[PDB]
Amino acid sequence: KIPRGNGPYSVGCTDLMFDHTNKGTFLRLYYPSQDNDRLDTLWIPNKEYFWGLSKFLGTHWLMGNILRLLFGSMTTPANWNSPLRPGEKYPLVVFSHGLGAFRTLYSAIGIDLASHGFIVAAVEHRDRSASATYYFKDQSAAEIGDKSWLYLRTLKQEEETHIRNEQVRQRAKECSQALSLILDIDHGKPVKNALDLKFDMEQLKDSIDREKIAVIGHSFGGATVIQTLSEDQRFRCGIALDAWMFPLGDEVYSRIPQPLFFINSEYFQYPANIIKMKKCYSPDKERKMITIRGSVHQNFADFTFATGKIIGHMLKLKGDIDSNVAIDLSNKASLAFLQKHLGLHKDFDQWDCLIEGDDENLIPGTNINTT
Ligand SMILES: CC(C)COc1cc(=O)n(C)c(=O)n1C
Ligand SMILES: [Ca+2]
Ligand SMILES: [Cl-]
Ligand SMILES: [Cl-]
Repeated sequence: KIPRGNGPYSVGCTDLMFDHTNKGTFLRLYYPSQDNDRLDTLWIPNKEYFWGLSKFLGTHWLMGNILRLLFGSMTTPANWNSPLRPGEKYPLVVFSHGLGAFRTLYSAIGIDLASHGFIVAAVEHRDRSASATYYFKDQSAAEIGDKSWLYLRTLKQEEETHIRNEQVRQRAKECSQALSLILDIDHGKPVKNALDLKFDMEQLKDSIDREKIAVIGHSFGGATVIQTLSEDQRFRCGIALDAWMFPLGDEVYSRIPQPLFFINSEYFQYPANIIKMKKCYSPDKERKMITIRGSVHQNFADFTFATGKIIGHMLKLKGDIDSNVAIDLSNKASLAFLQKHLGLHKDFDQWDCLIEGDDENLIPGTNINTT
């Protein structure tokens, strides 16, 4: 079970794809909903994602159908298409997924944020870093729902530097565009969702606090945070969850005026990566780093909740720390950081001590030495 949000509000969820193309935006929306009795949200909603995850894992394609069998009807505790809780302007998070992931696999974060009063737009990237994603070739193919699928691209050694940077830059562009889409929708611009779902986008009109916008992301998505911040000042601060820094150009490190928070796992990190994080530091600017004790790279994604303790630890989905404790610490720290840097007038400043790594399960800065 993926944990419910700890905040006061019920949480809803839907999908938005506009335009229908592989250049258009595709996102999963988590939002404060009314109290309601809708069904929960299907966690991995097409067979093709499982096939893609298998390709990502490098396994026999029978593992695809195995994963599909084990996980294909599993849900996450967000109510599908429930109405938006009206009468408040909500701050907005744009969330970026890791390599091998897709939009739906960070609902633990999405839900908990939403339950504390954020609208979260989890983008699905079309840079071929997702295990799978899809789009429509033409208007008629959108109408009848005939999907065209894009699977993860595997690279040669000589392409890595070059293509990863393109991808992270395409990712940045996708975050920016999804932001403009939501802002258009907030102003009331009619938008035909290419997915034909029972959710009225006009509910979102005048519901976004237009100035209070952050970008958050895991792994490749942590790099995406930083490229995005450097490229788009509409984002006021960023939180990078166990960022893989490799995709970034050398130019970006000094070009991040916004507040930036690094939340790391214990066992993923390494000098080359931490050195790059440290290149983002400047005295005139705002930076914080913490490290969750006994955590793994997968602690930030939803698969850390998909299996038992023993199998999870075997597969490096879980660390020595409890996955609920892990994710609670990451989310609460995130909430305090957002409150400070978006100027929110909520109670999240109760977790200011987490930002500074003041918890028995946190390490201030890093455990990695770089000398
Ligand atoms: C240089 C590549 C072959 C290395 O590919 C990685 C990709 C990725 O997404 N993440 C999170 C990583 O940690 N690595 C090492
Ligand atoms: Ca720009
Ligand atoms: Cl790890
Ligand atoms: Cl290293």
